[PDB]
Amino acid sequence: KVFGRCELAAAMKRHGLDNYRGYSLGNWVCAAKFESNFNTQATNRNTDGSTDYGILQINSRWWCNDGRTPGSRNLCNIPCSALLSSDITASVNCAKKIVSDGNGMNAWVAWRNRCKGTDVQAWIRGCRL
Ligand SMILES: [Pt+2]
Ligand SMILES: [Pt+2]
Repeated sequence: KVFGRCELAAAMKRHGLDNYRGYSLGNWVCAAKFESNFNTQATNRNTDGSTDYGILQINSRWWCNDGRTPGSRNLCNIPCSALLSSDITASVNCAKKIVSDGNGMNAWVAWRNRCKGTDVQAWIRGCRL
């Protein structure tokens, strides 16, 4: 599923990402935009052999098992294909663990390089929330 901007802000808010560990909703929507273009089906291969899955591009190196990432962890204890559903629950619930692990949103390379330090509130402008 490809979400609209405000549609995803609302889903993220419902699942408790609004200011989760101090990251305003605009951060999360910005991260989604530049990670997946709001596409729950997005998958991308990393140079190390791991793959990033779903709307927040969660990596099989650490967070999920995709059957083909040797010597990796599965810290959200899920198959990586769970992160590709049209329901974002699994991605959100795993993102909560990732962002709580000491590195905050810096775990998302697109967030660091394209959202961090920017006027992220623009990402939720005009949405009924
Ligand atoms: Pt939902
Ligand atoms: Pt939830």
